[PDB]
Amino acid sequence: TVPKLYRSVIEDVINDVRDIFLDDGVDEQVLMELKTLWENKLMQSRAVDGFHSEEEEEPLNSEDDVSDEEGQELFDTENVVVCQYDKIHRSKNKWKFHLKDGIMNLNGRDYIFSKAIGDAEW
Amino acid sequence: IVPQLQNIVSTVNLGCKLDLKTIALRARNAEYNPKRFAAVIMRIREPRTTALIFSSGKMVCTGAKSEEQSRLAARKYARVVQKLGFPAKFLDFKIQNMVGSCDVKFPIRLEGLVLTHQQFSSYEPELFPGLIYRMIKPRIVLLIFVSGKVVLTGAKVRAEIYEAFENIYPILKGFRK
Amino acid sequence: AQLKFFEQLDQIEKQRKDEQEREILMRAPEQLRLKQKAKEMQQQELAQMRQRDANLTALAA
Amino acid sequence: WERDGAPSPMMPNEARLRNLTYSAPLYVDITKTVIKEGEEQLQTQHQKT
Amino acid sequence: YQLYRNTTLGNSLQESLDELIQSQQITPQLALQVLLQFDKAINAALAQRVRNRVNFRGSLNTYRFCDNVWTFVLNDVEFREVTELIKVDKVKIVACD
Amino acid sequence: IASACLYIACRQEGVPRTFKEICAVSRISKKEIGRCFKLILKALETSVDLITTGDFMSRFCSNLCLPKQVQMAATHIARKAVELDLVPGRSPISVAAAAIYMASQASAEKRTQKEIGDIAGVADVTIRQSYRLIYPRAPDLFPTDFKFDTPVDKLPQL
Repeated sequence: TVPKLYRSVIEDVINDVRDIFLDDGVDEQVLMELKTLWENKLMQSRAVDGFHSEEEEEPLNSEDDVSDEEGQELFDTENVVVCQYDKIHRSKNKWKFHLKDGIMNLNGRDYIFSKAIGDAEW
Repeated sequence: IVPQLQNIVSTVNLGCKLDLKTIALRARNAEYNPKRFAAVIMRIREPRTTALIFSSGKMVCTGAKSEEQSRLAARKYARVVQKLGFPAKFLDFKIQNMVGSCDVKFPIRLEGLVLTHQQFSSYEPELFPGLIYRMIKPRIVLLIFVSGKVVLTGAKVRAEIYEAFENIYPILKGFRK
Repeated sequence: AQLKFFEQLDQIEKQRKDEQEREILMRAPEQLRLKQKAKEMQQQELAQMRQRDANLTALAA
Repeated sequence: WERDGAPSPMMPNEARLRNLTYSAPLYVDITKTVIKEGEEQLQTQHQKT
Repeated sequence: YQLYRNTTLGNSLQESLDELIQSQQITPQLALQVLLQFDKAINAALAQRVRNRVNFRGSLNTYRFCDNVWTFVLNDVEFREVTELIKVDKVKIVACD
Repeated sequence: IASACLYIACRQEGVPRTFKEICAVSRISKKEIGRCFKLILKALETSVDLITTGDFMSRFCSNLCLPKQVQMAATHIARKAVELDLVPGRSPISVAAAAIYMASQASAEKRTQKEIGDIAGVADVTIRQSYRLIYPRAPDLFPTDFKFDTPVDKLPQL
C-alpha cells in the first residue's frame, strides 16, 4: 500500500506541474525525462519494487574526558523519520511524544502513521 | 536523625562571551529555545545534573546530590563547552542553595506549634498543607508536614542544614502526639 | 530578451519605493514588518533543519 | 440573614422587637443570546437571579 | 516548506533537473519555479491523502528545537505500528509543527 | 486585596468564608488571593485564627435544610473526630462534610455524596476517602443524644 501512494503522488505532482513547465517554455519531452530520471533512481537503489522499474582554575585541560562523540549522531543511512509534532512534553528526564503524519523507514522497510505516541527516558 | 542533601545549585563563570546558537547545534543533549527561556539547557547522564548555560558566560548547575558531585559536574560542563573551541576559564564555583530532607519518625501536631510560636511560624491549610518555620539565628526555611517529613531549604553550607534540624528537634519533641 | 533587462530595471525601481516605505514606517506597520521578518527567518532556517539530511545523504548516495 | 450568613424565616414579632423589616426576596429568569452571525447563535440562561 | 526536498522523491527530482540543466536541455530559475511548485504539491498531498494511527516507546541521545522544528536522535528504540514492529538502535526524527 | 480583606474580616468576625466561596464573587485566583493575603498579614502585621468545622455546619445544613438535631449531631461527630485527630490530613471542611454525610446517613435526610460534594465543592472521592477515615468510628462518634434512622451497622460503605 506504499508503492501505491508513491505512484499516486508522483502522478499527481507530474500532472500538476505540467502547466508550470509549459508556462516556463518547456517541451513535454523534458517532463517525461523527469519521470524517467525519478523512477530510475529508486529502481537502482532497490529499496523496494516499482512498476516503472519492471518496465588550576584557569586551564580547562584539568578536565580530561566527558562530552560524547557528536559524529555518532550522523550515519547518512540512519533510519530517518519525517513527521509533524502535536505536543512534546518533558518532566525531569521523562519525555512523551505526540506525533502525526509520519513516514518511517525502519530496518529497511517503509511505514506510515497518522498518529504516533512515544515514551523515552533521556 | 541525620538530614540527607537532595539538591545543590551552583554558579560558575566561564569568563568569556559565548554564542548560544553554535553550542546548541554541535553539543549533544543540548536544548536551546529562545522564546520560552534565554539559556541553553544541557544535561549529562553520568552524574545526574541539568545545567542552564547563559549567553553572557555565567553557568548555573542543578540536580547534583552532594558537594563534590556538583563541582565535578560543573568542571565537566566547562570542558564539554571548551572542546567546541570557545575560549574557556573556570572561576568562582560557589554553591548558592542546598535542599535537605529527613524524617523525625514521629507524628507531629502542626496546629499546636502555630499556637505557641505564631511569631516565627506561618501556616494556612488551604494554600499549602505544611507549616513554614522560618528560623532567624541559622537562616533556613523549614517546611514540616503532618506525617513527620521535614524539608530544610536555603542553606549555603552543609553545617547549616544539620544545625537547624537539631535546633527544631526539641520543639517537635514537645508537640509529639 | 531585452524585455527581461527592462524588468530588472523595474525591480531596481521596486527596491527604491521600498526606501520610501522605510520613511512611512519611521513616521508610523513596523511591528508587522518585524513579525514578517520573524516568519521568514523561521522558513529560511528550517529549510536548514531540512538540509543537514541532504549533506548526510549525498555522503553515501 | 443572620450575622454569619445563615438564613431563617422571620416572624412578624421579631420584626417589631429588633427593628427589622418584613420583606421577601425576589428572583427572575434571564436568558442571554449572543448574535455575531459567527455561524452559530449561542444562547444561555441564568434562572432565579 | 522546502522540507520534503531531501527525500527519495525530492532528490530524484533535483538530480533529474540538474541533468537537464547540465545539458541545457533544461535550465535554472525555471528549475527554482519547478521546486516551488513541488513544495505546494507535496505539502498539499501529505495533509489530505489519508493516514492511520498507533502508540509506542524509546531511549534518547540528542535533541534540537530550531525554527519550530524538533530534531531528535534515539538509541536502542523499537517502534511498532499496528501488526508490524520495527527494531532500531539509532533513529533520527525530524518533526514540523 | 479587596477579596483578601474580605476573607480576613470574616475570620476577624469569627466566621470565615472559603476562598472557593470568595472566588465565586471575584475573578482572582485562590492562589493570588492567598498570596495577597500573606502580604497583607505581613503588611498590617496582625495574627489570625484557626478554622472550626462547626462554623459551616450552620449554612451547609441550612442549604440542605437539615434539622438542627442532625446539624448538631454532625458537629459533635466532627468535634469528637478532631479531638481524637481521626483525620490528620483531610481539610476540616472535607472532614465536616463527611460527618454531615454520616449524620445525614444517620437520619432520614440522607443525601448523595455528589450533592454534598457539590455544596461543599470538595471532590466526591475526597469525601469518600474522608468517610473511609471516619467510618471505623461511625457508631461511637455520634452524640449520646441521638435517634438513629439507620443503624451504624447499616451505614453504607464507599
